[PDB]
Amino acid sequence: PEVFAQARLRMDQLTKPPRALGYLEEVALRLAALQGRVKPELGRGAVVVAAADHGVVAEGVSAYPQEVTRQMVLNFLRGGAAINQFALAADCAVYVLDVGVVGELPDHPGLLKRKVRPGTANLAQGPAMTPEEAERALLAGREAARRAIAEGATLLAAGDMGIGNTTAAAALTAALLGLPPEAVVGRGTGVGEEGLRRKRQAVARALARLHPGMGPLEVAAEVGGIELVAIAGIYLEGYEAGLPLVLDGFPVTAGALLAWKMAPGLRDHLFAGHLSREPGHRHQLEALGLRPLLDLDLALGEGTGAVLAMPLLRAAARILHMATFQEAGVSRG
Amino acid sequence: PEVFAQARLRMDQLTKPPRALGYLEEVALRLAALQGRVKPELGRGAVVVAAADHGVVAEGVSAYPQEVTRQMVLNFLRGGAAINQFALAADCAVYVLDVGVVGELPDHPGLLKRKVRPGTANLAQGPAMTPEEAERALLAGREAARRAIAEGATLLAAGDMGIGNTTAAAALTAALLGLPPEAVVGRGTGVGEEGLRRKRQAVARALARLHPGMGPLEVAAEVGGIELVAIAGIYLEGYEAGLPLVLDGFPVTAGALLAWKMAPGLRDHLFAGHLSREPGHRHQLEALGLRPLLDLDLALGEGTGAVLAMPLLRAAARILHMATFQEAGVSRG
Repeated sequence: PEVFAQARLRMDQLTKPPRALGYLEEVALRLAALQGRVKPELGRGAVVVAAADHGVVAEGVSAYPQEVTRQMVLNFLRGGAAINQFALAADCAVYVLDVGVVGELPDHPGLLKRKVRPGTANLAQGPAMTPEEAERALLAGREAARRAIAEGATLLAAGDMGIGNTTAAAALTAALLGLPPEAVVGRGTGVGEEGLRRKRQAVARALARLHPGMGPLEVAAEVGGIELVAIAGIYLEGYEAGLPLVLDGFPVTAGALLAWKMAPGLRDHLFAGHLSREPGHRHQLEALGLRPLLDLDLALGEGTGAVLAMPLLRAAARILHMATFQEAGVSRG
Repeated sequence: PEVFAQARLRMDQLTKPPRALGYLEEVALRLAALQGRVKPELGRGAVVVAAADHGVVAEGVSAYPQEVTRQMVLNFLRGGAAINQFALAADCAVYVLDVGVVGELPDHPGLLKRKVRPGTANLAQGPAMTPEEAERALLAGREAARRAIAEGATLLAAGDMGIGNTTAAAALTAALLGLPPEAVVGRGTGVGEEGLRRKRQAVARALARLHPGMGPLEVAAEVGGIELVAIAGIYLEGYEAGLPLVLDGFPVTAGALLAWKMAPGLRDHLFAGHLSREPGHRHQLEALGLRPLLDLDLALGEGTGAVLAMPLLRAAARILHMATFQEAGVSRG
C-alpha cells in the first residue's frame, strides 16, 4: 500500500500551508487510496434513483398521496425534478429504476423496469416483502449500477423516491443499528406530532417481528422498502467495481447501512454528500464513521444531496494534482 | 419588483415538499432577484486573484518568507496552485492581478501587471500606503473584474495572495467593524502564540492612527493591504455590473467589507462561499449578514473557498427551473 504513504507524503509537500485545505485533504487521500493512484482521477458521475411504493402509507405516515411516487418517476424521465436539475449542474447521468412502484410505467430510455411487486405490504402489519423479493430488489439495484458503470460512471450515487419511505428507512436503521424508534423518526416529507406518532408505532411493530440471528437482508425484507434494498444493491455493485460511492439522505443512507452490514469494508468507499434535516441521518453517519461534505438543511432525497457534492469530490480529487514546493520553486519557509 | 414575488410564488409550487431544499431555496431566490429573472441563469465563472506584499512581515507575522507571494503568483500562471485546480473543476476562469508584489514579473496572458508599489509599508509603524495608492489599487481591482466580466463571467469571485495579509485583514476588519484585535486575530498561515501576539500588536498600532470621521478607503489606506483594496475594487465593479459575487476567506472578505462600507447595497449581491478556520471570518459574515455555503475547515485563500462554492450556486440557480406540480402532473396532497 505504498500509494497510501506516497499520496500522504505528497499532500504534505503541496504548495499551501499544512492542513490548509481542511477536510478536503482527507477526502483527497481516501480517493487516492481507493483508486490506487497518487493523483486521483474523476469525471462523469451517475446517480441511480430507485423507486418503489410502501404499503405502510395506509397507516397515514405521509403528507402526499401514494400516486406521487409514480408521478415523480415520470417527472424524473422528463427532467422536471430537482435531481434532474442538480445532475445537469454536476455532470451526472441520471438513471431511474422502478422496483416497486404501484402502477404501470411506459418504456423509456432512462428507466429500468424491474418491478418486484406493486409496492411493499404494510410493514406495520407484517413483512414488507418476502426474502425472494428482497433478493430480486438487490439484484435489480446491482443491475442498474452495473449499467451506469458500463456507461462511464466514475462516481456513483443512489437516489430514492417512495412516498412513505422515511418510515421504512427508520425501521431498517433502528434494526441495523440497535436504536429505538424515537432516535430514527423525524419530519419526513413534513408531518406533525400525529404523523410522528404513527411512524414510531409502525417502526415498533416491525421491530417486534425481528429476532437475534436474523441476517441483514432478512431484516430488510421484514422492515424496509423495495427501493431501500435496491439502493443497497447499487452501492454493493459500485463497491465491488471499486468506485467512490456518494451518500444522499436518510432513506438512501439506510440502504447504504444494509449494504455495509452485508459487506464490512464497503464503508471505505463511502462519502457522505450531506447531513439532511432528518434526525436519524446523524445516527447513520456516526455508525458509518463519515463526515458530511455539505449541510444545507436539505430534506428532499432523490439523490440530490449526493449529486450536489460530486463537484466537491472532483475538486478534492484535484488537490494532489497541485504542484509541490520543489515542483513550483516555492520556498517552504 | 414583481419578479421577487413571482419567483417566491413559483418556489412554493415546485415539485418537492415545502422547504425541502433548505438554504438553497434562499440562494435561488436571491439569484432570481439579482438577475430580475424567475428562472436564474448561470454559467462560466471567474476569479480574480489580487497579489501584493506587506511591509508588516518585518514584525514577523508569517511563517513564510516574503518571496512566497511572488513565487505563488508564478505558480498561479503555471496552473500549479490550489486555485488552479479548483477553478478547473468549477468551470471558472482564473485571472491574476499584481498590484503590490515585491519584485518584477514577466508579461503573461493571465496576469494584469498594475504594481502600485513594491509591497506596502510596515502597517505597524505607519500608513500601509498613501490615499493616492489606495485609489490606484481600487482602480486596478475594478479593471481586472471589468475584463473578467467582458470575457463572459456570470459569477465573480476574488482571491488573495500576500504573505502577511492576515494581519492587514484583521486591522482592516477591526477598524471597519469596531472590533478589538483579540476578535480578528488568528492562526493565519500557521503561527503560535508568539505570532498571534505580534499580530495583535501590529493591529493595535494601526488602529491607534485612526480617528472618527475617516472614510472607509482612508482607513484601508492606513491599515490594510494593496491587494485587499484591489479586492474591494473587484467586488465594486462586479456589483455595478450586477453580477452575483462570491466571498472567499478572511483576507478576501476583509476587502468585501471595504467595498460594502463604500457601497451600502453591495451586500445584496454577496454569497459567502464558506466559513474559514480564521476566527475573524465569523465576525465578517455576521456583519455582512451572510450564511456560509460551505464549512470544510479551509484556511488557504487564493479564492479557493469561493470557487468551490460556484457549482452550488449554479445548482441553486437551477432550482426554479424545476417543474411545478401542475407543470409535472404531480398531486400536491
